[PDB]
Amino acid sequence: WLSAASFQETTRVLTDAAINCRSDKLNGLKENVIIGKLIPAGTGINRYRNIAVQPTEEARAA
Amino acid sequence: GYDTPLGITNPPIDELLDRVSSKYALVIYAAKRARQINDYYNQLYVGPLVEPGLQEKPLSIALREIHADLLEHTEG
Amino acid sequence: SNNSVPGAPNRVSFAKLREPLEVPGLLDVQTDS
Amino acid sequence: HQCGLPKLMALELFKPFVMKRLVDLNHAQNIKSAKRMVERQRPQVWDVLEEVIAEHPVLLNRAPTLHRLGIQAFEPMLVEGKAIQLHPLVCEAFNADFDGDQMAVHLPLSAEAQAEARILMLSSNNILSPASGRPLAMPRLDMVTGLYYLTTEVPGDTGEYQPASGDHPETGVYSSPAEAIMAADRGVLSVRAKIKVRLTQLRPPVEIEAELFGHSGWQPGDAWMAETTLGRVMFNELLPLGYPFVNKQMHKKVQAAIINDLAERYPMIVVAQTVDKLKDAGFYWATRSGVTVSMADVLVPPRKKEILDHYEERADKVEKQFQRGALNHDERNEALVEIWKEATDEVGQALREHYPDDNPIITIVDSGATGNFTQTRTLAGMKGLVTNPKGEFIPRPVKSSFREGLTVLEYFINTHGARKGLADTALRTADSGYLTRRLVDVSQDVIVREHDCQTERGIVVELAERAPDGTLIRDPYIETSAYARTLGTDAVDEAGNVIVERGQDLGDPEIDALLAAGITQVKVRSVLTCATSTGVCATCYGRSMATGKLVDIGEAVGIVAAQSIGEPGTQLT
Amino acid sequence: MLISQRPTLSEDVLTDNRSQFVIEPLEPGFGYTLGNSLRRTLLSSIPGAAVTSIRIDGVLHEFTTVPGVKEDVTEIILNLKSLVVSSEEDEPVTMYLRKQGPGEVTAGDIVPPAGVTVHNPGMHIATLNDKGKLEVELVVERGRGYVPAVQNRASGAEIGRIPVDSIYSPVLKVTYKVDATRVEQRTDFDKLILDVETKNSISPRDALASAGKTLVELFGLARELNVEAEGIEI
Amino acid sequence: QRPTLSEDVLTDNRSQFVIEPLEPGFGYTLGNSLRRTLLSSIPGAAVTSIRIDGVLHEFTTVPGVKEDVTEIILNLKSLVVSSEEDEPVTMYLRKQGPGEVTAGDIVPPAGVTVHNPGMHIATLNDKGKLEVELVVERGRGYVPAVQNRASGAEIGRIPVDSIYSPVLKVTYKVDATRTDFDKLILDVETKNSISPRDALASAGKTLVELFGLAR
Amino acid sequence: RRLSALGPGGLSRERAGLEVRDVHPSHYGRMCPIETPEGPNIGLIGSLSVYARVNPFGFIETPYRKVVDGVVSDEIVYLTADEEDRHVVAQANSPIDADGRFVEPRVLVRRKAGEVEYVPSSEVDYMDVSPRQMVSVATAMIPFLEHDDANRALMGANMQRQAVPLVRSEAPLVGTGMELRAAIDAGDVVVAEESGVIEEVSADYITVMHDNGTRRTYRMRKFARSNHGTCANQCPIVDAGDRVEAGQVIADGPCTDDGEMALGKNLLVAIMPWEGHNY
Amino acid sequence: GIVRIGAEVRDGDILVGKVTPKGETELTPEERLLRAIFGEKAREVRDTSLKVPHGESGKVIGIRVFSREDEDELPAGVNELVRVYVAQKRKISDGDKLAGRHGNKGVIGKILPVEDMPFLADGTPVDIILNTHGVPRRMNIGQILETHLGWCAHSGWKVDAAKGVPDWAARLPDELLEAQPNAIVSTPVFDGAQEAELQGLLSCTLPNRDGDVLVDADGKAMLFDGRSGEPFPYPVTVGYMYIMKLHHLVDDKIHARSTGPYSMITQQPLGGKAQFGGQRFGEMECWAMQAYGAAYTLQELLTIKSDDTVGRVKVYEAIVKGENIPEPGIPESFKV
RNA sequence: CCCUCGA
Ligand SMILES: [Zn+2]
Repeated sequence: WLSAASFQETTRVLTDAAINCRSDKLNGLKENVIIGKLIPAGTGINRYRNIAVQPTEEARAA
Repeated sequence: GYDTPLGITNPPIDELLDRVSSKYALVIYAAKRARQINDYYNQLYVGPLVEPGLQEKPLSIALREIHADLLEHTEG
Repeated sequence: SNNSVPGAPNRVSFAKLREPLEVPGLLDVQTDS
Repeated sequence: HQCGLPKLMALELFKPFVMKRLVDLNHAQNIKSAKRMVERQRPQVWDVLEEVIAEHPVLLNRAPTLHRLGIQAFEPMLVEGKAIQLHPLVCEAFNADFDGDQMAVHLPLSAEAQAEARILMLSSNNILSPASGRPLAMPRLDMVTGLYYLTTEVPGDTGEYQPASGDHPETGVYSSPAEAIMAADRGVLSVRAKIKVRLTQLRPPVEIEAELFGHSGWQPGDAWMAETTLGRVMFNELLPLGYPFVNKQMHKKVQAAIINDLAERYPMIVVAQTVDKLKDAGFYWATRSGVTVSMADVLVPPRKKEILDHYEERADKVEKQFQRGALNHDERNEALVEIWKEATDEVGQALREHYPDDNPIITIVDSGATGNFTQTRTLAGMKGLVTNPKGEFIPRPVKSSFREGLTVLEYFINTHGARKGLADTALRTADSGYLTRRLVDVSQDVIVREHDCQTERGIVVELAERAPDGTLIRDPYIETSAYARTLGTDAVDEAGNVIVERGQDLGDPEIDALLAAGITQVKVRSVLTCATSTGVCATCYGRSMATGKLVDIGEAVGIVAAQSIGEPGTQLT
Repeated sequence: MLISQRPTLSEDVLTDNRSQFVIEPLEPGFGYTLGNSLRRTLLSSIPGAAVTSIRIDGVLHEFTTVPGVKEDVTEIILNLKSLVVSSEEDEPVTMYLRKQGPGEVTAGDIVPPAGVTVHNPGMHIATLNDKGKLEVELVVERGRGYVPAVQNRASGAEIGRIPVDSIYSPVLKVTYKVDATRVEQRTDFDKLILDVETKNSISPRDALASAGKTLVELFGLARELNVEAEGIEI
Repeated sequence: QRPTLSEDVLTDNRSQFVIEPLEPGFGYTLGNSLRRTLLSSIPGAAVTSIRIDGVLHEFTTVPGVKEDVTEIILNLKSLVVSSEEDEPVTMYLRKQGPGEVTAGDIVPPAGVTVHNPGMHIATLNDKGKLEVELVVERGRGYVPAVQNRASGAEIGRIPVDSIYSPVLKVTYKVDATRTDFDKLILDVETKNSISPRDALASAGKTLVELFGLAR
Repeated sequence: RRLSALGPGGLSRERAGLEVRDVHPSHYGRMCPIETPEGPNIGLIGSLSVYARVNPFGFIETPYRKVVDGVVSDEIVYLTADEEDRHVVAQANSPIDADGRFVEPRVLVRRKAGEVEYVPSSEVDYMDVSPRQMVSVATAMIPFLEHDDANRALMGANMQRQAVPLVRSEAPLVGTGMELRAAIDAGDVVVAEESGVIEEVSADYITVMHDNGTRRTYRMRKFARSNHGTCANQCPIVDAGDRVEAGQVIADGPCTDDGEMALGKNLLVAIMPWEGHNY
Repeated sequence: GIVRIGAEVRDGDILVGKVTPKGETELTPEERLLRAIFGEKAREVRDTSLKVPHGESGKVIGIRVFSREDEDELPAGVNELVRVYVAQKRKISDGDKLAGRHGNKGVIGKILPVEDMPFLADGTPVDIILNTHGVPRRMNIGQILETHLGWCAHSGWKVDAAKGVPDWAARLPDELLEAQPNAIVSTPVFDGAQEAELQGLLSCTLPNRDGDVLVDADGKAMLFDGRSGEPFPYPVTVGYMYIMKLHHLVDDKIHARSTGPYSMITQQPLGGKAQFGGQRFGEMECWAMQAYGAAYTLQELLTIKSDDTVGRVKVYEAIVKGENIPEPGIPESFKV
């Protein structure tokens, strides 16, 4: 309902969403934009963003 | 077969992409390494693995380290 | 060649046609009202 | 990869970095003295600025942003003056007209933002159109002209090669392109004249390399004899070492073909530096191309008055048929519209017949640099029929060309369609943006979530069609339909052997194998049949048009699709 | 009037016969004032030695093929124009080349008269079978720049004498570029890059020094009009 | 044969200079190197700043003077002035109306010279009075008005754009023919400040020292 | 001279369709088809034509020449849009000889509801009093306007009004002849109301002694700020002792030179690509 | 406290000094300690002085003052009202907008030293270089015609009447059969100089001071390259065109901001150059960031560069100390 | 917001 409210017919979407006690899951990328969370796309995907970077032993030797 | 690369162009992007599965992973790769470097400089944890340029930015140091295969990364 | 204004610089015209009517005062739409 | 940044802009945007830097040096006692020192523009800051800006990318943006190339990353260069300097090749992506366009600059801060600018958004890492995959940062306008003039072969030019005769030796052959340049510095040789040169540093075309060279093929230093202009030799020096010599007059489409081939088979960095070289040569030679505009260069159709008089006779006949009662008003207007469309086409034909091909008005259009012959015809020949406020043709054409200048009535008549076209463009650019917003909102969450969903489903694409004769007709839709896909079923070709294996990119070589093998249909993977629950799998989507490789996991292809569909929307009438 | 920051000259040697030079920094606009004059001076102003005409025994009226030689006439001409030679004589000097039997004819087979030097003896000239022989005469002179063939046509020219294009210039190729260097607040200063490739007769260094010498004399013609005249000194 | 340079004068401020012979193709780039140095680097003298009595800034009028201060400064940009002092010197102008104030009415100190005495400066009626100080310095090229914050100057001072270059119009042509050679004809027109001969001489010194970088 | 369709009693910008913004055949000689904004206000704002008047009832009239028996007379009649539809009006580019007779038997005219037709010269009621009659003041200042497409001609009319006054003006070598009468009527130039002799002149004021013995003084606007921050500066073009006449221009205004509108300079122009900087 | 007439003022200089009363709570603890031990009893104030905005310079040409001490009528609550007028001379510069009367416009992309401008045979450098590619497709050919007539007007002309009046000049007025240099002419709209008449006048163009004709009957001239000295290979169209300086000027345009004032309502930066605001990164700009799939840049733009109130300050704190950029917080606009 | 204007 957060993604749809920011698109069109905001009044309608918000009344309908209130009557239905809808719970937005926040997984969308527009929702992530609104709440200030990294979008679930590109560099924001769990696969890339949680990368752990370590120097190899041979390089630490030198 | 390319001429001398300048600035951002160095190191070449084709070989950096040859080091990593996707460009996004190269971004987070080099970024987190650069943060490690800067933290090492300020904290007086592991320093640069190449010979740094004069004032050279930590992100450039990181990209050069990746180009030389000096570090490993887990995707998770 | 705009000869109806005294002291006007002489600007020679290529116009072939003769204009029988002078241009009215361009502010007449304001001042007249 | 660079952009001109005004000194004051860069000093403001980088203010804290400068402050810290000159605090570390003896220049400033504390950080507040650094602040006041930067606000006064003390002379010490400038050097420091040069140091803090190095390899720190910036984002440039021009509104409206129709697609993602409306924002690109550049390395900033301190430049004199108050204006932002834009690289000539990106003006296609930004649609920058340089008539007073302004752009915006944003400074990435965190390591991740800087990395994203260097890698994802760098100007020279997106050369290709993400929509059609075609090259985007490409010579156009002056550059094209400069290359076109450079590579044109002029029969009978100065220094042209001549065959030996009795008592007359063979002239116009050179031991090296250096010697041909020395001859060109004198008035002896024309850059556009056909000659024979001995090239050791360029690869010959495929036929010549096969027939004239052994197992090794061509190698640097191996001498071969070429019949070509010095201009085409210089042009091929811009291309990468080892690229086969192209002996051709360079039309925009030939340049596009070469650059696309380069992007496919060569590293993207080589593409960047190459198109830089093409830019420099194109500008230098456009200056010396001799294209200019004069009232003398605008030529008029010789028979025009006789033509328009003939079609005037026809019009008079139609009018007499109307007052006779033999025609409607709508039928009369329809007849007159046909008459003056025909007369306009004939005046355009005679006009085109009268023009030489080296005329500036002609060469500027025919090279692909700018414009079209309808504009040429409106200028030189006639304007023709003009449209009402309602959009209907006025039965009375404008016979005057803009070179002749229009009568007052013709000018008034033309204003209808001119202005209505202006407002029409105003609305078109709005509705296009609305449709773009709806497409973005419906496709926004479509993302590549996985490598392969391994679905066997697919779509049948028509690769070609067989004529009554044995020749097969190339399908006009191959570029946007069959290309860039990924194969869902191996191609059997009505024979035992399989031409291409499932999962291949179906690029130009694979398409050629499929066509030569005589296969008229293919089953490809599509996002329509993709079985991935959330979003799509990379394999079903196939190639990324921008990178030319398989789409990365995480690329948002719904937004890319919506931008690709919406950006051209302003051009649809 | 004033005194600018003293520009420096630097050399990066690319190969033995090729080098780049940079002059920098230059007051804005001076890069183009030095650039084309330095390029055209390097090309046209340095004296060298070159082949002017050739005599080939066995070819007289039609110049097409030489019996017993694989290369045709004009290819022999191409191979000869690429011959690198120095001469002290200041007057035209004829050298002779003769070889018989099967084998390869190279510039090393030339017998130089006293005062000339062939610097590329290993250069392939022709190739001969057993039945053919190559007897060819060469007239070498000194000059400047590149003179076309028709200017080498003698009014009393001998039968069978073939005039050739002459490359006197010891420098083969020169290009120049003007970039911007930063001096304090000014980012528009001029930097001059010269990419110069010569033969093995001269190095790029000595070619640049020679062009500079003859230029200093040339504009010295103007300086000498008044020696009291004041100008930029740096 | 070595080339030579002969001068043929046309007017007092305009002369032609022939340089022959030259290797073919060499004339254009030489005459243009000289032209580039002439239009830019030739030393000269110009007004740096002025001070008018009763006016503290340039947008204003002087009582009884027909041209305002901005127009007066525009007229003073046409001054041609030659100074030997090699340091800032001051010229004075004091005139009471009515009449025409021309550049002849300027009183230069010894060592500086006004070369166009008839140049119009201002027009004065019975109530007009003009008292002006004009600072003169030596330089080359064009330096825009030096801001007072860059100086220690006070408010009454009105800096002016300084056009130093004494040369006026320069061109060339070549006659292309010994065996093959180029003849350079260089056409120099200066102001009355200096002679074409001297301008070409200083151009020659500048280029001689400059090309000395290539040994 | 603007004619605005927006306001109280007018139409809302929201409710203005594309049919209101179109050139209309009744505009001829009344509202300029060229000059109008190219932004969202296109077609909602227009300029009064050079010869147009506003009649006492609010309707715009334009003068025409009576055509009697195929001869073109010098009698002038101001017609409204309604009166113009009952008659047949020949364009000014229609050729006439020394006599009032038309050169051609067929002439392109506007007759009924704005249709353009080859028509018999035998029946012609009125004729335009001049070219530029359909055009505004700013559009009448475009030389060779007839050789320019209506869109660029629109851009030209709007761009002249964006020109900043220069420290010194210069009249164009190539005018249309409208520049003088535009500068005087605009009123930023100083004009002598009565003929006389200049008694005193300075940058501050000009005094003219009339033959009456009465004198009139004109004070000069000196470095005055306009609403948009440009510089309104008047300078006298006359000298002490000069004899001037009623209507003569005494002093130039910001964009005037000798009484003609000077909006720019005459620059020496070369048409050619140069090293990509004019790209 | 008011700047003196005739002063040269650069951005940041004080035009009018003004102080505003400040409360006790608004002092820093350090500022409070010094005022106490030093026995400063003066009113606590903030410096509200009127300063020159960024990118502005000029001379003070005027001052007006209105006081409530006098009878000057002021709005309610206003004691004193001061106006300061600053005048600047603006030289043409890169980024200014020029235009002709035919709709032909552009920014100035480069201003070149007069020496490397292309020049005519007599040494005259050209003023302006317009690109060929932009003329024809715009269908404004008057800019060319004007340029032809501008040259004839500049150099003057005399048509050859010896054998008689040529056919192409037969309809010209007798006063146009010759013109002195710098003649001013008028070509009215829809009754103009005809194509043939303009073409004929191009033949009778008067010479220059040397008797040399610089422009041929096609309206073209041979030009020299100012940089290399070599002549350009083909005749280029040259003439005189009337060019205007349009009121879009770089000085009023160039703007940049590191940090600055924020809206009290939405806690986002202000906007406009006058308010020292930031650039709007809008919906379509965010689509581009998502299309690139750059998450950290888009999050950074919408949190610590705009909304996030603790982050924007912690970020500046980290740059000055040369540390890594902190992780973004919650944008204020969401709480709103 | 509105007026007016730039791409
Ligand atoms: Zn799938």
